[PDB]
Amino acid sequence: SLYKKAGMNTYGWDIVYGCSKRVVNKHLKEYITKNNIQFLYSNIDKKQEIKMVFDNWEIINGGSSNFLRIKTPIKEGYFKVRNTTVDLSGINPVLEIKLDFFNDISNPNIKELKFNFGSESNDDIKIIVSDLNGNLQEEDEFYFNKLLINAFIQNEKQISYIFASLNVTSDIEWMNPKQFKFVYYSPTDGYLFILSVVTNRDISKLSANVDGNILGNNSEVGLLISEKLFLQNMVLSRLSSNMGSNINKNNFEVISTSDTTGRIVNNSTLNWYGLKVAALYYYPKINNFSMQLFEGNKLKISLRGLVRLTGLEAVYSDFEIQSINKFVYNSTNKKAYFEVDKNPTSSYKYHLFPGDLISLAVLSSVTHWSIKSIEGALGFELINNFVDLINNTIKWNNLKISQVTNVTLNVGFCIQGNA
Repeated sequence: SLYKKAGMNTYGWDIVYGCSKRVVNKHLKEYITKNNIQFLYSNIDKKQEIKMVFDNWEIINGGSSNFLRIKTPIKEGYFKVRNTTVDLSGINPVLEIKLDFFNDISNPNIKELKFNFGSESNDDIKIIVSDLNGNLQEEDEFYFNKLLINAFIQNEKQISYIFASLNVTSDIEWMNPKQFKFVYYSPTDGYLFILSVVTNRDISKLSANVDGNILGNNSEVGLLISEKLFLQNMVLSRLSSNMGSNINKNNFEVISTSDTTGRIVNNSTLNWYGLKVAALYYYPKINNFSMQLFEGNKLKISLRGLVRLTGLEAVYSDFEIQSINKFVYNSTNKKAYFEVDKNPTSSYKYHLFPGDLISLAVLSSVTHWSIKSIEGALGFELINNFVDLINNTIKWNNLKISQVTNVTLNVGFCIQGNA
């Protein structure tokens, strides 16, 4: 449990999803251009008006927490106050606008991450800089700031850009999010993250800490699954794939060591398949089995068992095996698997009548074959459904991806792809 922080970290969350702002900006720009967004606001009693036709909206770094920082360059427009009109062509404001997850009234099972403009009684829109180009000053700046907010709030219905769609239900049930937060992150580009938990546990004490390495190797899209979810949903149903028909998922379980970590144990005797040694078949039994993450990217497997001589069951061996099995993702054939240990360790104890050399020779062979059989069977393949995983819950701009680029095990399990 000491090595919990030494690899990739979900920081107490279950599944973390990320997208590059470079990717989002592409779609946001298309959205602003295609819809020819203009904001008007008028107040005849107070003799004020404003018109803004936007060049673009562009996300930039520096956004705090659950705000995006954005530039909203105005290509043309004006405001008018005390019989004075001010030209807004070439004015380049920097705002911060809150994102929130919104309900869809005809579908409880999809949430959408969108801009939240709030109201005059909150700060869901903040003015960072009135004009990055330095053209507004004094009274002009003061009135512009007021009228900009007026115009944004009044024209809130015009902006429905979907940053991400979130599926409450899905084909991959173990991913279904119960609670979720948005966080913007600035790497040493910029990253938009959604942090999720898949149960109703208390999140009020979790921070908005996120591991920027989720979008490492210049990845466009990524996700990080907790150690515990990886063990439960990717390892538990595959570790016994080479152990024969009598050893299956139901013989094992995950022991939790925190909300986000755990290890795997057997819950019953593991009845190995029959092994033919000379003329007879022999049936090893594994009584204790443990499996935990080791050095972030390996499984350390410790087990104890015995094997009795068929037809002479009084004669038997105890054995113990310790195997270290490294995760590999082959980027060519798309297989994700745990390698067989090339240098496993073992020990054994024979139980034989003193001086019985015949039984010794038989037991020696049976014990060796049993240990080698088990050692060779401890490596196994994951099901590669990684494109489906990255498309299951969060679709950034409601778009699916097609290409996974990297798959890493480092405490958490990280799938990265192209947008």
